[PDB]
Amino acid sequence: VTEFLKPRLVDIEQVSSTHAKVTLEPLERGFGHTLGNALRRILLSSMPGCAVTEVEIDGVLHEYSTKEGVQEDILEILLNLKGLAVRVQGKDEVILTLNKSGIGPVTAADITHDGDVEIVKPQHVICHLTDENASISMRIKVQRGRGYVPASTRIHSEEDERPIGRLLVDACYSPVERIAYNVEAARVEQRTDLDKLVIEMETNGTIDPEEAIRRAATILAEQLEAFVD
Amino acid sequence: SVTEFLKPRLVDIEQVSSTHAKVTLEPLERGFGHTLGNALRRILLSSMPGCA
Amino acid sequence: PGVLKIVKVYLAVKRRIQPGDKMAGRHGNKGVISKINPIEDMPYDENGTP
Repeated sequence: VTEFLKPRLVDIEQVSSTHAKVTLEPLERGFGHTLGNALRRILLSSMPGCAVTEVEIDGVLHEYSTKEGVQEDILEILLNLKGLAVRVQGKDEVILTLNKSGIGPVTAADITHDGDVEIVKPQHVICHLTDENASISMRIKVQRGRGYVPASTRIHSEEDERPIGRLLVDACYSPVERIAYNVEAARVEQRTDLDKLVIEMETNGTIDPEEAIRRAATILAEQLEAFVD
Repeated sequence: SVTEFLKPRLVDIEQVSSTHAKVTLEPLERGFGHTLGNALRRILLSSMPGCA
Repeated sequence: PGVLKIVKVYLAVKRRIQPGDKMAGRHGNKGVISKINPIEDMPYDENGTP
C-alpha cells in the first residue's frame, strides 16, 4: 500500500431526481481507470428494480384487437404503459390498479395508490380516453427483477394458469440505464498528484445514486472475495 | 435471487513452470467476468510492489 | 365442394430479431446481425451514449 490513499464517496451532486453527477475522494495512480471502468460496468450490469410483469385487464381478450372508446391499440397500451416505473417497498409481486372513465387525457395518476409503491411522474401515458361513455379498467401486476426477462422466458411459469385475459409482456427491470466514468486529477497538493473520478449516473430514479453505488460495490467486493482464495 | 451472484468454485490451476502457470475459474456473470479480469490486469500491473 | 361448412381460423404471431437474421441498408449493403454482445460490451461515446 505505502499510503495507498483509498478514495471514498464525497461531493455527490444530484442534477435531477433521475440525473446525477457524483464525485469521490482522490485515489492513487492506476486505480482511477480501473475504478471508473469497473464502476460503469458493474452499475450498468445489475441494478435490481420493480416493473410491470403481467397484465390482466377486463376489457380486451386479445391485445392484437381494438377497443371502442379507447384510442391506442391494446399493444399500444402495453407499449406506453410499459413506461410505468415506480419505487417499490420490500414487498414484491404486488398488484396496483387503475380504472376510470371520462373525456380528459388519461394520466398515470389515475392509479390505485397502495402503501408499498410510488409513481415517480404523473406524466406517463395510459392511453388517453376518447369517449365519455367508455370506462377503462385494469390492474397491473409488478414484479422485482434484475434485468430484461423475455416474454417466453416467463412462459414456463404457467402450466394450468394464465387464462385468456391474463397475459405477459417484456421488460428491462434495471433502473440504472446510465453509468459513466470521467477521471481527473485535482485537490492534491500535500501529497503526490492524485486522481478523483466523477461518475455520471442517470438512474430511473428508483434507486438512489449513493445507495446503488454501495450495492454495486458490495457486489464487486463479494465477487473479489473468492479471488483471494 | 435479486442480489445473489454466482461465485466460482472450480479453481483448478495448472503450473507450467515455477513462473509460468494458468489458473481458471468457474462461472462468472456474463460481462462481469470480463470486467473482473480487466480490472485484475489493470491493478496487478499498474501497481505491483517489489525491489528492483 | 360438397362441404356442409368451411370455417377458417386466423392466428397471430410476433417474431424476435435474433442472431443471424437478414438486414441491409438504403445505401445498398447486405448483411446479417450476427453478434449478441452483452450491453457492457458495445463501445460508449465520450458522453457515454453507446
